[PDB]
Amino acid sequence: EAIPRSIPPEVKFNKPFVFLMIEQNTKSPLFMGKVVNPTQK
Amino acid sequence: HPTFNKITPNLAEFAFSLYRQLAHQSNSTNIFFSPVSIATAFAMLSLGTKADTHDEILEGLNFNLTEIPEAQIHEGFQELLRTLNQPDSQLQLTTGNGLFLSEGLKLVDKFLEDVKKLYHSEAFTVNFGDTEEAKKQINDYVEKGTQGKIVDLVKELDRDTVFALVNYIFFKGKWERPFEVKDTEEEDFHVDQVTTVKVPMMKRLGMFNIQHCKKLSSWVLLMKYLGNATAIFFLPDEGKLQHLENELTHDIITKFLENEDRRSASLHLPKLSITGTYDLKSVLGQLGITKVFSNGADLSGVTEEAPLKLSKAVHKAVLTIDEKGTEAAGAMFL
Repeated sequence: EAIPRSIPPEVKFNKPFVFLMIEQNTKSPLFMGKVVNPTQK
Repeated sequence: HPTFNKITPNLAEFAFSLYRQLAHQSNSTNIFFSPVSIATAFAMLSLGTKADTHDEILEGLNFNLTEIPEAQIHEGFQELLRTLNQPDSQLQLTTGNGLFLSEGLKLVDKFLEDVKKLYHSEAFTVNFGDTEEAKKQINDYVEKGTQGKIVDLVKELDRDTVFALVNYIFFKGKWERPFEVKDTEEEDFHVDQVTTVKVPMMKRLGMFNIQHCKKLSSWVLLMKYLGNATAIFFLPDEGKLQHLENELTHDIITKFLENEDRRSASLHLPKLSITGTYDLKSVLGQLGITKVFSNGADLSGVTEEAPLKLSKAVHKAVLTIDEKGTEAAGAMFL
């Protein structure tokens, strides 16, 4: 049945961002980083 | 019951502490390191140290020595390594500790069994006299350890090396919710206020454990890999990066990992391939680890043959994020 649906918010990671990998069991930080320029490598 | 959750908040606060320092050096350079790698390495080094050189190390990794008896520390570390090495079935995760001693070298017996037991370290003998040879031997360990991701760890290698402690960690996972290659499309990335780079931008509309945390003034997205690994991305609000970096805490991370509420959003996450080469000697000093890279350093717990010290603290980490998962690798060289 066709019912009204919401307009999903758009999230673009097109600016400096930080992140980290975590291991669920221990909840210990495996790796961490900050991407400022993805073309620098 | 488990021991590691007794040190995890320490590693996590150590991770942010070290992060901040690295961010203060340059503000226009990509950062990427492995908290765990850098920590387990100095953890197993303190075993062979004494006095103020020993205490600085342990206290530098964020351990209030009075509240937690060194014995538990190494013990929780021995456990933490255990668990990390027994990964789920859909997710591979390896780490390894290696010892490179010179041939003549007589070690303090204890030291050896302690690391060989508490840090499941490997033990090797090299002729550092033959630099090139000994150098090449050590790089194959990290090369095989990280499955070819990190290959030129050590470049130069002092003719007089008494011993070398090496560590590595390899990670490869797959997203529960993959990305469709067809969608990956080139989009703009606003590096600077005046700099714009075109980056292949991955896309996918759907349910995401996303959410705007007003405390942080960031968009917090968590992504699960098939297995025991989640990836937390922080998209700071316009002009609040610095505010995000200063407000991170070990317990703020736990919150996000507990919550799971999904929500629909049209996400665009770029696919990257970045790396990090560092000489942590200076940054460690900012955190109180100095006596070791000094002439007062006490590495007596390692050998009585001569007074030692550390000349470097080289770390290298590589990260790959594409439409199917993430494979990062790190290596610590002491």
